[PDB]
Amino acid sequence: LQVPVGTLTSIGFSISNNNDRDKMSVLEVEAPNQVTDSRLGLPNPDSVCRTCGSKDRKVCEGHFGVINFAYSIINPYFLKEVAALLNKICPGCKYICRYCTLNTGYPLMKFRVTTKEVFRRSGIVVEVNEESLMKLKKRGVLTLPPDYWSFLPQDSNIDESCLKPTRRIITHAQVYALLLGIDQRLIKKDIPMFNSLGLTSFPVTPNGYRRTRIYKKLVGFEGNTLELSSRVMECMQYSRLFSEKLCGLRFMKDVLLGKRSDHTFRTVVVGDPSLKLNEIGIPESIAKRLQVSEHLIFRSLMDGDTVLMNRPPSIHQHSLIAMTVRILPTTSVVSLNPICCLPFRGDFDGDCLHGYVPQSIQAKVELDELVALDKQLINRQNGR
Amino acid sequence: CMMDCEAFQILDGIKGQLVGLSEDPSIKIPVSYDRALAYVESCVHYTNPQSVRKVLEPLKTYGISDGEMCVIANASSESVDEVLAFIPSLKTKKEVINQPLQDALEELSKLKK
Amino acid sequence: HSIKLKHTERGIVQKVVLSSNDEGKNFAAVSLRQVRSPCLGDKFSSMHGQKGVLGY
Amino acid sequence: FRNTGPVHPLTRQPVADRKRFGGIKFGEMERDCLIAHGASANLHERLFTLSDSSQMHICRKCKTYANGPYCRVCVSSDHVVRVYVPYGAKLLCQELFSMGITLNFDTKL
Amino acid sequence: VESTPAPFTQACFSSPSQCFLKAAKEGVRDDLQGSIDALAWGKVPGFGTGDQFEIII
Amino acid sequence: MFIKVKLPWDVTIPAEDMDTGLMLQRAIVIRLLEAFSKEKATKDLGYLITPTILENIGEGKIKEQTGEIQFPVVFNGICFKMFKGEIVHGVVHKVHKTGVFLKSGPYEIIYLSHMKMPGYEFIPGENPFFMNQYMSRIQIGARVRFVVLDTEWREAEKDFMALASIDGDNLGPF
Amino acid sequence: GNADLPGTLSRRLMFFMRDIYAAYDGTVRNSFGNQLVQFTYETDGPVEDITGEALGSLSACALSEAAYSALDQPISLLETSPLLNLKNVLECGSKKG
Amino acid sequence: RKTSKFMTKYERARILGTRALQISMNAPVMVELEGETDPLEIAMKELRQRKIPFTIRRYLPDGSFEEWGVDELIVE
DNA sequence: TTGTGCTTATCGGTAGA
RNA sequence: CGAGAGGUA
DNA sequence: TCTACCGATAAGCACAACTACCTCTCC
Ligand SMILES: [Mg+2]
Ligand SMILES: [Mg+2]
Ligand SMILES: [Zn+2]
Ligand SMILES: [Zn+2]
Repeated sequence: LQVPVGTLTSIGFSISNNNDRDKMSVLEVEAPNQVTDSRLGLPNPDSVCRTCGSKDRKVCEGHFGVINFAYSIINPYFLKEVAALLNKICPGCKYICRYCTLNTGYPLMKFRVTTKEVFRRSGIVVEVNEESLMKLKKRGVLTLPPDYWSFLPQDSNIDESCLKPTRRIITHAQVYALLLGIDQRLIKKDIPMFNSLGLTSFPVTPNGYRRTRIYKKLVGFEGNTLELSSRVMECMQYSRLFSEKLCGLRFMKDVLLGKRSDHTFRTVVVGDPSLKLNEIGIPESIAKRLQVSEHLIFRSLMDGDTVLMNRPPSIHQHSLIAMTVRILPTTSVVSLNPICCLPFRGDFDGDCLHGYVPQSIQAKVELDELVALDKQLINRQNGR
Repeated sequence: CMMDCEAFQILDGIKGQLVGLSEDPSIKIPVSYDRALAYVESCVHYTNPQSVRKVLEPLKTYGISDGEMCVIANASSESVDEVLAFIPSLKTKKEVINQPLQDALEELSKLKK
Repeated sequence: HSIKLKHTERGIVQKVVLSSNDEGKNFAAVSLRQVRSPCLGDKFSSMHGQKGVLGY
Repeated sequence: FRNTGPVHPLTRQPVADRKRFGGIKFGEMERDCLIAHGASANLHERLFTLSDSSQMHICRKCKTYANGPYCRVCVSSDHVVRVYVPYGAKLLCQELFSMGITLNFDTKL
Repeated sequence: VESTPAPFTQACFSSPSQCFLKAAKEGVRDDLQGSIDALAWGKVPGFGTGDQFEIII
Repeated sequence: MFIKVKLPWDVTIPAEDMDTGLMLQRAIVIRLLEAFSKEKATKDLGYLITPTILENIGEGKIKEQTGEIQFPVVFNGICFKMFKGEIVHGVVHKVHKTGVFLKSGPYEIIYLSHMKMPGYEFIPGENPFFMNQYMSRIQIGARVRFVVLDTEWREAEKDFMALASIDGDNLGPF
Repeated sequence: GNADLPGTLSRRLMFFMRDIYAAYDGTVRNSFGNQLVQFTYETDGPVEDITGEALGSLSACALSEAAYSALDQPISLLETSPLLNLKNVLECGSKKG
Repeated sequence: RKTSKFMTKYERARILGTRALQISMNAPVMVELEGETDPLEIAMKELRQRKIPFTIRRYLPDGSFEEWGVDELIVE
């Protein structure tokens, strides 16, 4: 049950497809009435995980599950590319024809995506160019020909819309019909990810990673394919990376950029000219509870150890100064030489200094060789 | 490429080097030594150079693959009907006459006193 | 269950007050007192915007 | 002051509650200053060792993520390596997979 | 212009969702050349300590 | 199929014993000796006992993990692949009503099922079961040759278990 | 009242200057693709060992210190504002047309 | 070749840390010890006596690398 | 409350064959 | 667990 | 003789507006 250790490099990015989604999901359940919160959720009210060993939410990761539909739906991310492609290629000639010659009285049509303006659905809607329509009206043509929309195959998913005879919404099934007959080379150039077009499944986040009501709404098998895409788009926007407090850039800052560490202390600082410039006064009450790791397993802090002191905000590199710990009979306060207040740009009126205690021996060795006070005697800003 | 002889000789070197400085600061394994003692006592040969040369000699003058020659040396058949019934890959062929094969078996029996 | 004091909770019990509303929900209040002698890092202020902490 | 304490339920990081155990935030400015100083062992400890230490298994024959570790894309493989990444990286990978992005990981060793 | 892709650093700069979507659509490959990318995945930056190797033998 | 195929390793060495540059090879050989002794198992390669010839050693890479230094060393060793179509001998250890035990050395345990030998009947009139119906007496200690079948393996132990069949000619002891 | 501008400027300058380092060849390289920025560091006093230092990070820190210290100066559009002048100088690509 | 022939502060600190880690793991010291109990002091003595058997491999931007030694380099 | 981009989009607006 | 108001550097 | 791209200008929509902490008070 042992595995080797290797480094990680060259991270790749790609859009999820059906193969990876159906191969990475373990014990995927698509039952509408079953939440299946026993093989993928760690904080579930159960004894242990059915796919891994018993743990305390520290050894079992978050298993993924993907629901299965009964048909194929185009990925919402590629809708713009499909709409752009359909605008160029005429929908009745399959070339780069009644729709190609202007003398047939057929006005030019444009494919575009509507966003919450008509039916609150991000789909493909065909709109007749009003400029061409106005020219036809001047010629006595008040209404479009009845066979204008003969290129759209009949779809059972179509419902009562009654928007206008000039504007029609394309169902997901009709898009594939329009794509049929188009050369593969032309389609590949417009859409690189040809394999990821088919979206027949959607993964569900585990309970450990915490969004559930919408997931339970989309698992129910029902018609109205124009609503499934809207539901998928709505549930995808509930991700923490999308902007709307822990969301978007704030999530990145709070998770990956800024992190909290152990073996740290924060107390108020006062003046003590008796101590040396490279020494920091740590009270015996706090230093006794602070534990360090030394090879002979945790001993208390004592004299000679180095701590990384810092005053927020760290406006320059001289705010990080490594000082030797000196035990003082005082309590609940730290003391340092008042001359050393210049690098920290801080007074003594309630200013608090938070320090960091290294644990590994190498970090201690490199701390007093580069970040020590005697190594920062020359200011890097001006050389003085 | 050790069938019986040179696999036994290298084990003798292990025994010869084991008596010297038997005390080891690290751990030891008794399963590996048991696998060598209780498997090498199946079939043994007399001399290493003469046996290997007489085994590899038909490998040069006649066409036999490495896998087929290894499995026929471990089995050590003593007739012509036995080899034709063991290996199905040697069935329905006329590349080598059975009489030279009989002579080869005689040489194998001659080197084994 | 019971409510326990945290790491920075201490004092001497002064009074216990029990009360309830018309809905029947009972309430309990316990007060803890402690004398705060001036420590070495206490902050003091003046009447003219002079603020600073104790030094020695 | 903090030596050992509870972790946040979402991300395996110390909680910002002084009453229970406390926790000091290692912000971006401190990281930039430490980079300017050049101390890499201290920075590696403040972000991965003492902040959040986790493990991740990546298949070698393919480029996927394996959950002992097993890979359902292929047959049961005997060549699966373990990488040491912070829990934040795993959370970001899970978020990307949920929003519809699949990541491919390659291992040099 | 420099032909050096870096989706992770750009996402950390601003608008991570849009940058990630663009990277996924383009199918770019991030080599983790930046220091922040290495730090976010538990790797040394490579500027002061990390650009040399200490071999005992 | 006992071809000496070379196989490199990445054995690590603790920092407790790093000295004696004139005789550091003693620490190197004992490090690789405990490397394959701790494993002592394989999936489809076989087994190894002694590192006869050391081909070449590489530069020792270090890591900041409790003072450990790896050593990329490649060498050849003795192994055995149970290829299909080989007549291998074995010694019987015991006998029972089902699953006759057969040991081709302590490296593996081979079991013989009922549908492997010819038509025979169990003899319960004595202490050990006999199969002398076809004029052949089999007991413990006698070497019997048979045709090797496909070998199986486990998850933790990964034993080289297989099936024994006496369907071939020249059955019984010789 | 006016403190977000120095922080934003420092962050955006650090995101540009944190990837700059000097190589063993004496040239100032970049982390992305080993892009060459400067063939030789100025180094008016050339008695130094900067073959592995992060020059961009310390330059960004110095500029951040200069920007933060400008808060004491009057931040005024009518009379003068050293911080706003520094921000306008550091922002050239935005000012187009 | 094409090297400044000087050991930088970062390399020196990394070597000292590695040597201190090795010493803390019960490793014999090549240099004689007299009244010394801290691993850092022993590492400093070994570095000053240039008798520590470590090799430095410096990576160049083009992809190549150069292998040096502690005794080959000079300290200041 | 502004500060930059970013994409429509919306009219002309010129050549141009 | 979040949300809203005050305060400290 | 009748367009095919090109240009100037609203327009509507987005993201963003500093760090490290401590408090109360509804949920
Ligand atoms: Mg003051
Ligand atoms: Mg102050
Ligand atoms: Zn599980
Ligand atoms: Zn795989």
